[PDB]
Amino acid sequence: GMQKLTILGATGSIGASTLKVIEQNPDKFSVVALAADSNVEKMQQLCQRWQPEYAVMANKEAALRLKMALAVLAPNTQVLGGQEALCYVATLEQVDSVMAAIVGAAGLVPTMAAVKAGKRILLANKEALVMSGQLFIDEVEKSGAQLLPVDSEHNAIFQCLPQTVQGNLGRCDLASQGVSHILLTGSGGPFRYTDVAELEAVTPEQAIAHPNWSMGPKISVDSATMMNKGLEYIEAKWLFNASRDQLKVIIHPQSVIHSMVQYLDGSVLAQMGEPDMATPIALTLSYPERVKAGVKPLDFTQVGELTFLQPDFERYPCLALAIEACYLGQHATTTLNAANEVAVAAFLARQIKFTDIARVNDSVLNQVCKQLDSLESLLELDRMARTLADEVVRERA
Amino acid sequence: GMQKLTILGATGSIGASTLKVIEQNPDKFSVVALAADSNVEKMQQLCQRWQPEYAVMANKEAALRLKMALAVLAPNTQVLGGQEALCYVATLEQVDSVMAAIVGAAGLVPTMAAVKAGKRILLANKEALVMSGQLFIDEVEKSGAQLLPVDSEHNAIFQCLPQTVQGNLGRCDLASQGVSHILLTGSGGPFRYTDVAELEAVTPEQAIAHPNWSMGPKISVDSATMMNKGLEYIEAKWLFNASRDQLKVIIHPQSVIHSMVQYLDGSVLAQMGEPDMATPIALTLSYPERVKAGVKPLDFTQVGELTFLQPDFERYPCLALAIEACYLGQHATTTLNAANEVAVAAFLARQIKFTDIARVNDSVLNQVCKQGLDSLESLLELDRMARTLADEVVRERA
Repeated sequence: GMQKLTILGATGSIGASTLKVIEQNPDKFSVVALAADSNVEKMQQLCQRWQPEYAVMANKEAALRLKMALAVLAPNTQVLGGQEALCYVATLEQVDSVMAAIVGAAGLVPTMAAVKAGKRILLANKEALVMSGQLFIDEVEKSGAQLLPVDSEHNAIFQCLPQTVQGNLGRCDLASQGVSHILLTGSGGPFRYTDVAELEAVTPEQAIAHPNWSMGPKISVDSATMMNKGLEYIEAKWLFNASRDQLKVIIHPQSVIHSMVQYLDGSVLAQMGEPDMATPIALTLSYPERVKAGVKPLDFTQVGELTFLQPDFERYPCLALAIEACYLGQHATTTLNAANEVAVAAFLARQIKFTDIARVNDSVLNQVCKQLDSLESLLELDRMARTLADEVVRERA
Repeated sequence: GMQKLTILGATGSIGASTLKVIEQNPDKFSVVALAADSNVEKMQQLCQRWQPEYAVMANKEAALRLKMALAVLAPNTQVLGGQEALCYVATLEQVDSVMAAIVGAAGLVPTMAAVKAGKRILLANKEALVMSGQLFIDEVEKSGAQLLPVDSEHNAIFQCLPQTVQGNLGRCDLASQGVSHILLTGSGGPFRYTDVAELEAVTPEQAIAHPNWSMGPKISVDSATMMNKGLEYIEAKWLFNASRDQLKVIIHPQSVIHSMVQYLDGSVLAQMGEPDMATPIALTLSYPERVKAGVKPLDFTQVGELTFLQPDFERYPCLALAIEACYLGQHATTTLNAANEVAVAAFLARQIKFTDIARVNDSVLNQVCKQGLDSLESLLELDRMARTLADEVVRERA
C-alpha cells in the first residue's frame, strides 16, 4: 500500500531531505501535494520533477506566478494560494501523512488542520508544542492523529523508547513502561568551555560559530545560550508526557549521540548516526518499518571521542528559564519564545550584549506571568510579549 | 503472575547477580530450585537464605554433604545429586524459567533438558551455541522454548533490535526488519595498543591483567587474544541468524557501550550502562517488561571519553580463526574451542609463548577440517579428538 504525502515547507532543507528519502523508495511513497512560502523558482523545479496533484504557495502573489510557470511544465498540477489552501492540502482524503515543516507561527494553523483530520503528522515545526503543546496533544487525542517527531533529539528519544510508548505519544506512562528518565543531549554551543566572565563581551561573529553545524543565525545563537535545548525540552515534555523527574539534559559536545533513555534495570539506550536529517525523517515516514534514506552507516573508525558534561546555569541561564516556563504552561512558553525571538534579533543587530538575551527573557517572562486558550489567543499573547520585549531591549541600550 | 525459577549454577557470580534481581522483586519471582557443582559451603548459605524446594549438587558426594548441612539450615529443602537431578529441576512442571549458568560441557545436557521442556532459557553457558548451535536452535524451534541471552554483548544487541526480531531469535530475518549490521563490541584486552612484534615475548603475568574487570585466568587470556570475542561472535551468529556481512567487531576500549545495531536508514542504537550483570539478567527475567535490578543509573560524570577502533587481525589472529570457524559450522567451532582450552592451559604453564596460542588453534583447526546427523555425544567425542591433537602440537612448540 502506497503512502500518500503532503509536504508543507517543501523548498527548505527538511523538504529536500524528505524528498531524498522518497526518491530512494519510489514503490513505497507518493507525493500528492507540495506547499511552500514565496520561493517560486525552487517550487517550479520541484513541481516539474515531482508532478504533484497540488502545489500551494502561502503567498497569493507567488501562487499566481507559479500557476503561470506550471501551466505547461506541470500541466496536471493545480496551483493554489494562501492559508486556506495549505489547510486544504493538509486535509485531503487520499493523504496519509503530512510533513509539517513550515516554520514559525504560520505553520500552526495548517499543522492543526492536519491534526483535526486525523493524519499522520511528521512534526518538524517547533511552535506547535512550544506555543501550544496542551492544545495539540488534546486535539491529537480527539482526532486519532499520530504524531511522529522529526527533530534529531526527539526522534532519537523515540527510537530509544519501547514500542508501547512509541504508539502512545502525548499520553504515555513512562514509569509503568520501565523508563526512569529521558536524557536530552546537546552540544553546549561555542561557549561550552569559555569562562562565564568572558560572555559579556561576546560578538555575533563568535556566537554563530557553531562547533558542529552551519545553521541560520537565530538558531545558532539559541544554541550558544542553550535556549535551543530549552525549547527542545519543552517539546519533549509534551511528546513524551514527562513529569519533572523524567527529563534531563546532558551536554555531549560531539553530537554523535543524539539522545538517550535510562531504563529501570540500569540499561541505557542511545541513538547515534551521521548528521543527516534524512535518517530521522525516514523513520517518521516508514514507522514501524525502516527504509533506505540515502545515508551511509556510521563509520566508527572516524567518529573520534565521545564525551559528556554537565551544564551549569551560570553559563546557560536561558535553559533554566525554559525548564521553568515548561512547567508553568502554554502562556509561559509562548511568552518566552516570543521574547527570545526579539532578544536574539536585538543581539544580532548589535543593540544588546550576549548576556542581555537572558535578561530580556527573564523580564518579559516575569511581567506577563505576574499579570480557554486557542491558537488565536496564543498568537495575541505572542504579539503582546513581542511588544514588552521591544520595550526591555530599548532600556538595555 | 509469579515467575518460578530454577537456577543452574547458583554459586558463581551469575547466580549471585540473578539472586540480587530476585531479592529486589519478591512479589514477581520465586526460587523453586538451586543447583551447583561441588561448592557446598556457598550452596548451604544460599539454601539457608532462600529455603528452596530443591537443592541439587552435580557431584553426588557433594550432595551428601549438603543434605547433612541442610538438616539444620534448611530443613524443608530436598537435596538431590547428579546429572539426572539437574535435568529434573530444569524440567519441573511448575518452573517457568531456567537460568542456565553451569559452565562448560557439563551444562549442555541440563540446558538441553530445559530446552526440550519448552522453558524460558536464560542462557549463560557459551558451549550450547559455540559447540552445538544448530542443534540448540533446532530444539528450541521444536519445543517452543524462548531463548534470552544473558551475556553482556548479546543482551545489548537484543535490546538494540526491534521487537519482531527479539521474539524470533535463531530464525530472524534481519535484512527484512531493516537491520544492516550488528556491531559486537569488546575492550581489545591488555595488548590493544601494543606493537604486533612485541607479542612473542608476552608473559602470563602481563596477559592476565584485563584493563576493565578481574576474572579467572583462562577467560582473561581469551580476552588478551580476543578469542573471547570470537566465541561471542559465534554465539551471536546463531542467536541472531547473522551472515558474516551482518556481524562486525569493533573495539571500544572503555566498555561502557556494550554493543550496537546499525539500521538501514543510518540509525544506530547502542546499549550502555554500569558494569553489573544484574542489568542484563533482569531483562532476561522480566522481558518484555522491565524491573529494578539493584543497579544505579549510568553516571555520565564518571564515564570519561568513549573511543572506537578497528581490530587488527595481525594482532588478534584468534579472532580471525573464530570468524572463519563460525561459517564452517559446528565441527569447526567445537574444534577451535577445544584446541583453545588446551593452548591456553599450555601458555599458563609456561610451556608455550603467547603467540603460539593462535598457532596451536590454527594447526588443530586445519587437521580436523581437511576431513549421522551431529549430537551432543558426537560433538563431545569431537571435542576429545581435538584436545588430543592440541596436546600434540603443544608438545611440538618448545
